[PDB]
Amino acid sequence: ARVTVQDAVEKIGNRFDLVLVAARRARQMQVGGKDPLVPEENDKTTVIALREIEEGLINNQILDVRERQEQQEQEAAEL
Amino acid sequence: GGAGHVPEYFVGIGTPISFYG
Amino acid sequence: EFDAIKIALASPDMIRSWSFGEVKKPETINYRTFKPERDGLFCARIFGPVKDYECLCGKYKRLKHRGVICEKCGVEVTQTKVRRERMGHIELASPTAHIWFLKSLPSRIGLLLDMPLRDIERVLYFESYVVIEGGMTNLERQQILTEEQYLDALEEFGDEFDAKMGAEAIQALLKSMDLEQECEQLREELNETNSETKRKKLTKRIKLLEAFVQSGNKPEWMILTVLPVLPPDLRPLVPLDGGRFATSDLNDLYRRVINRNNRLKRLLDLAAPDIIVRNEKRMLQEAVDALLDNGRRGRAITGSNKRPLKSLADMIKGKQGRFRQNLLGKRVDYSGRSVITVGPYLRLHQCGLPKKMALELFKPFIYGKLELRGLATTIKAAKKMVEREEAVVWDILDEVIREHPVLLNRAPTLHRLGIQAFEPVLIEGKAIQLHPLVCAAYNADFDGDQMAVHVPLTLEAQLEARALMMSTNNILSPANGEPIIVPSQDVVLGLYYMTRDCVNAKGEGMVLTGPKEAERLYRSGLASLHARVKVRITEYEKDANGELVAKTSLKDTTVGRAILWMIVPKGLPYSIVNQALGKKAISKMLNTCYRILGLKPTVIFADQIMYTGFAYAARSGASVGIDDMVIPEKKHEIISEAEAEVAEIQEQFQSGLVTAGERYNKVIDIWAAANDRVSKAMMDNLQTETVINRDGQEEKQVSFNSIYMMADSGARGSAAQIRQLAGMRGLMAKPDGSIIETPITANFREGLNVLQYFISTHGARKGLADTALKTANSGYLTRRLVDVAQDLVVTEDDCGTHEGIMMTPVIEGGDVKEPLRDRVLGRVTAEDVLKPGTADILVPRNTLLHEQWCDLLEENSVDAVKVRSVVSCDTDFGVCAHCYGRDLARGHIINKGEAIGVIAAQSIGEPGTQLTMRTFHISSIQVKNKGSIKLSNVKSVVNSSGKLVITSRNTELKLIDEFGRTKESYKVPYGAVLAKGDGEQVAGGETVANWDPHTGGLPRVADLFEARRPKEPAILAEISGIVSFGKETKGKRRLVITPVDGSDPYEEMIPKWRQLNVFEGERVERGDVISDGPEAPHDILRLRGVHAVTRYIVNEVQDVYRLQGVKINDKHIEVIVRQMLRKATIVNAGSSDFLEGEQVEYSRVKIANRELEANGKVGATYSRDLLGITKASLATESFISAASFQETTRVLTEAAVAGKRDELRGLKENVIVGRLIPAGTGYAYHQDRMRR
Ligand SMILES: [Mg+2]
Ligand SMILES: [Zn+2]
Ligand SMILES: [Zn+2]
Repeated sequence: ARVTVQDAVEKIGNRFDLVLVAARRARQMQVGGKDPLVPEENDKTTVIALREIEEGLINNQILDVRERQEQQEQEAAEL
Repeated sequence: GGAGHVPEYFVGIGTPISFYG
Repeated sequence: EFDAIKIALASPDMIRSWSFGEVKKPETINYRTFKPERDGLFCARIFGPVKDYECLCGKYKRLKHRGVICEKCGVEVTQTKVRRERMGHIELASPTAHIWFLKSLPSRIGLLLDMPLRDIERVLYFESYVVIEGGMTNLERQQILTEEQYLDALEEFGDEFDAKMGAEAIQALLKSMDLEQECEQLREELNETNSETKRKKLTKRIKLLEAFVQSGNKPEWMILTVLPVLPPDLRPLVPLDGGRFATSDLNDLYRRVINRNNRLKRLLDLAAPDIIVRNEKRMLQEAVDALLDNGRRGRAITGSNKRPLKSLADMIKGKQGRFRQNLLGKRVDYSGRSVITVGPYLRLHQCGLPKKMALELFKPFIYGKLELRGLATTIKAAKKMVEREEAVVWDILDEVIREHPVLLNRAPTLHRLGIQAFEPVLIEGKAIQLHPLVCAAYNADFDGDQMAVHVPLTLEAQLEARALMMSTNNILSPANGEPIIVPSQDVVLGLYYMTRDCVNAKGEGMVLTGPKEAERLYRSGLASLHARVKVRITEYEKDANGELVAKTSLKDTTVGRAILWMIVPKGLPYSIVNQALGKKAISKMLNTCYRILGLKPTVIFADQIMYTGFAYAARSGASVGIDDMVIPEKKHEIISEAEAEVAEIQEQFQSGLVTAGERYNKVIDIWAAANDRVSKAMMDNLQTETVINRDGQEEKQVSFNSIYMMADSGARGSAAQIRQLAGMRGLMAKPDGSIIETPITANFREGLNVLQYFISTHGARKGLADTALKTANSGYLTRRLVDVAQDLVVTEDDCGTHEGIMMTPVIEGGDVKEPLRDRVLGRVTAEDVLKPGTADILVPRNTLLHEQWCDLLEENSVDAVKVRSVVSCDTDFGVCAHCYGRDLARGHIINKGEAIGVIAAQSIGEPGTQLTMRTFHISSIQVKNKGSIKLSNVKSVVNSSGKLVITSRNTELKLIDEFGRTKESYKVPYGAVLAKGDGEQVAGGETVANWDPHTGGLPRVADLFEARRPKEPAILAEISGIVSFGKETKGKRRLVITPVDGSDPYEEMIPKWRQLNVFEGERVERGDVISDGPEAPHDILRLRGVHAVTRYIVNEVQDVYRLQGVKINDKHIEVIVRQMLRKATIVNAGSSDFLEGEQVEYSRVKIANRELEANGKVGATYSRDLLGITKASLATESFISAASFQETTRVLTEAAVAGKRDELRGLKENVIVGRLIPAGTGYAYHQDRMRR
């Protein structure tokens, strides 16, 4: 488990928006639309999302760019 | 005396006041 | 979904719009077939079906028939749930007044028509008629006439003169008047004649009618023509066990209303005399008023039940109404509770959870996981599996519990640490295992206390629990930076017994390679735990770039400290473990560990600390015996000398020499002295009792006695308790409070007799009662404090205000009681920073003064620091992140969005428990340090002897040392002797000056916060200048002010029969003491200003709290004060539309007249107003919070007559409506919506 979230508060300032971005990521994960970016050591979506945040590879802007790319991918699905 | 859960009625005047267990 | 909520008066058309049918009978059910009788209080035609999708007759019975109206029973077929939504109405024969607008303290109907309440009530009772629309007659359109006047009145004019009696008359009065007409005239009236009464009735009535007309609600709607009824399922008649039925008393009240209205209609159709129909109109009014709000009338008795009946307002208001008991607080699913146990083996971030509780709790997740893994065919099969409790489901519970935190809470929730998140650890049994270090945060003893657990369901809740409410994330208290995870009793003892030195033990003075050798030595029994030794140890220091360096050395220590060094993380110095490790220092160890290495190590450090403390406290074998208590043999000698003195004073008092009271006081003094003597004797006998021999004859050390260790270590006890286990035990008082004439001469080590125990029983009862009732009073104070200031959040980071407050080391006229570093740390500067001679700018205007800058200011030593405060914030409807500061459990600055007012209220509330409802019983300046005399605000004159004597009352004395700081401040009275003056140097302890000198503990805070004035207040003059006296002796002898460059039209009327203090021929500043006694904070603000009154309040409450030794930062009281002054009264309207005496909140007039000031038009002047917490709580725009708190009836009536619309900003009302909080996570979301 994750004993301290201090590092996730370090990489994303405003230790609240960490909760919001990590909830968005854990919703992307639990609802099986996406998959983890870090190895899952039998952790639930919560700690997996937090570990993604700690390594500095997931925050608001990265997830938003991914969503804005999926929007245009579905627009290309118009065929 | 200390560890405030009941007060200390018995003291010289001026002491803050216990607040004794 | 939806936005802002509106409230207004109900048009009868609107009442019928909510209503689908009119109830015309008092019947409820058929009494054999419990089907509803149409059409009554319970009716299927008006309201709906009893059973889902079924007609009452059953002709259109099938479920496909959706929306069809039956024609044999007139029933619409839908779910029975709509039997809880749909409304009905009743058409009243005679008009009826709404008791809420009649009996509201500012009677809405009465104040509306400029009419007293007694006359309106006398009219409603048919005691006297009243005129309406007289045209051109002798009387005005409103007047009162008795029946013998109404007799020969109509004989004068049969027409053009309408005069009715009762509620119809009030309705005709409300309908006849159109308020534009009666407003245009009030304009001129309030313009011409001054007459304070005139402006008061003006402001109130004119504001009433203008805000009235703005909305659109008509006055006639204060009189009820149609009456809406509550849906039946909200006041059900559901059958109970044994054939008996249960119903709300609402049904009885509606029944009486229907019965009496129908009887009135029948009497109208029967041509009844006027006496009977008037009696019936009065009775119908009584019934309607009893329905709306029972209590302002005869308080209708129940049926066969002696208690009154619950009305609608009784359903709404009160601590048990739907506001306090349902909307603010509610029962929750997925929750449990149990007794708690210890579970020391736990790491900090977890708790022991019983198996059965976790099974019953996580049932839905268990079902979902079981059917997801295919172990269960369907959900029914999963429930069957868990009801069988098959062995496979325990591993599934392991899976669902691993990363799913739970929330733990204790019953007396005071601060936010009253709830904390832990990781579940499955435990056999039925008790919850709570980590011991958190008990201090919970105030949770193991004396039977029970705790509750809750399960965060949604992903957002789990992440909020792991990131915010986690036990590891919350170590520093919010009220003060002090840690809340401090070891409590057993671990403190263990570490104290470990780290300690005796004069001799096994292997004293030998040498070891390091701590591992110390462990090998101790565990094998060759070396003792405590022994003066030198050992090579490796300490670590981050140095010179942040790069970690390490140095080893040979340190003088003991074996215990060497062994303990293995636990200490890398960065700390060995000096921290070389002392005796009292609790006070065992806290500072963890504090420095967090400040240096961070949270991640500090957590495991605390875990290992608790582990080793429990382990070595067990190994120590500490105990307590009957012989562990010292009894000095000098005790009886002191007792004997004391009683010889008492027989001496009895000799002297018997032969009429010493007076009664003087002799009594002298006995009291000598008994107190004897108590102190016995205490010091036993303490010197016990403290260094240990006489021991080491390579020599004798030496003495700090004692190894068990109870003395328990006392000194801070683990359990203090000096007083040890004194009372051993020596004579003080002196108590009688119920009057008069102290006893014979103190107890026994200790619990000895055996008390009857008298001593009987006298101690008094104080025991007094103190226990104080606790039991003061706790409830303190909770009440906490509630008031949250309600006054909770809607405050971090709306925006900055506002740009340069205003701030000056900070200096606090001195009350003695020595410094709190350093400037405690008052300025963690706050943003408010100005440039210079040395006394403007050498250069050390710190800028916006650097957060964290530890580095605090130390840097300590080097320069300038002690007048202007710092930013919450009250001076320019932000509108919120607080800027810079003016608040940085304080939090975390060390960084406050985040953009955290709700700070609630935290402030909780921080003030937690020390409320430690306070006391009732108190226990109760020549010149002597400088302490060495410094220089500095006389400030003093007139001086050289007398005959040459000693400087003081001729001013406001004289202050400062001690300026060689650096330039001020550590000693005193107040010197008028007529003092100064062998020195301003400019010379004095020694330490040297007497600088001489002169002749000639009841509630906790509510001392509540009276202060409520802005309540003292019982006998002092007075403060209005403006600077010379003062004098004037006109003689009629209740008041006048005080004439005198200014310098102008005349004073001001002249105060001070009663001469109270002694004055102002000098009749001396100058006095605005706010100078014209007499004595405590002062009222509102006037303090009105004269001195804002910063003065907030400084007064924060300093006074800081004194009251500091006396009990509770650390609280000034920020919380700062924000409370900012919310207290929120209202202000306009003075000049200028180019604005404000009223000359209107009270509006500061921020609103601020932004409005500031935009008008940016415009060319002249602004409006105002005067800051001080409202008490229980009064400033009402000055809240969104009334829903005001009705959650303070009395709901009048709040709703006021906001309804105003047509007040509510956009539900702030928190409490969002909590009512049940959506996201605009403070925490939701703020982001809310920031997305409020901007949208
Ligand atoms: Mg307890
Ligand atoms: Zn039917
Ligand atoms: Zn500000």
